[PDB]
Amino acid sequence: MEMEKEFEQIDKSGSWAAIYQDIRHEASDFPCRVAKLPKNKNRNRYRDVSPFDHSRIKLHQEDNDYINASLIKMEEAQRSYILTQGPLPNTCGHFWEMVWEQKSRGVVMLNRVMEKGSLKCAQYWPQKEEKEMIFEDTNLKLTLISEDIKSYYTVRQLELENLTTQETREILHFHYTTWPDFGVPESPASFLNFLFKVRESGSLSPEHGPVVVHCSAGIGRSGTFCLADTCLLLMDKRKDPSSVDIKKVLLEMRKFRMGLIQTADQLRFSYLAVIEGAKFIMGDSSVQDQWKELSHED
Ligand SMILES: CCc1cc(C)nn1-c1ccc(N)cc1
Repeated sequence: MEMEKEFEQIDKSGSWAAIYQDIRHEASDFPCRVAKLPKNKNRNRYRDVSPFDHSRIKLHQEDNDYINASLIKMEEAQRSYILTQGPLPNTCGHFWEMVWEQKSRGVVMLNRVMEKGSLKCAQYWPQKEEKEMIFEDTNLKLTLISEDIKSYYTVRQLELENLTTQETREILHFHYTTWPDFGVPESPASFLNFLFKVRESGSLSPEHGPVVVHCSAGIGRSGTFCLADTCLLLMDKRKDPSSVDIKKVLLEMRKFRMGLIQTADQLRFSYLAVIEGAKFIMGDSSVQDQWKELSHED
């Protein structure tokens, strides 16, 4: 059964919430004892979003190795991702330490620093070339080299320098800037064009460490990115769009980080993204359309 026919049935029955709640009941639960240590309270944005001990990323420092970040290892798809919360004002150094140590080439950001009048993450990268950031706690310097601001996303080139060695590396920052404040995008076209730009950059290739993906909590919008990417990889590897079950893939990813996909709307969106991405790859350009009637509803 094509995913598209499954989607039509779920939409007809209105059963997105039911299917989502079934995934939540079936999801793994593993300990997160390190995350819950008192000394780590100020390293977590939310008390109920924690990395599992088995898959947490460890910082390579002796002081405190903890960061709210998880390694998602998709063995059949042969890709890995690090899912993390948006950095806090006191964890921006830790975030770039992670990027350095894990050898990541790309960072993928799916939120705005400010949304609905609230701080969703710290301003952890420089906005101006001439005003570089120094993270004194982890001995890193970060400079903005260039940016390309497009309608639905921005791509930045950053230089990250290890001040202990003076080694430098180029990091690509892929920033999806147009996720709505409420709900999900009506069409996945722009999010798929984003995804494909990330892939085109080389950042997801096996010569690099895992891409770092975040939103505010690092489970909801972040989960949609990783889920859509891996489902598309599996469709290509099995040479059968129809053998991939997105609910099974999501449950597999939830072995590595709790909570991935946080609403029924996000689950529907991830399905739409994978369907429309597969259709685009197979020759359908119309799924990039977002033609709308003339309206002035605002
Ligand atoms: C050999 C490639 C492989 C297998 C698995 C499970 N992950 N990766 C991988 C792929 C790409 C990146 N950027 C990082 C890691």
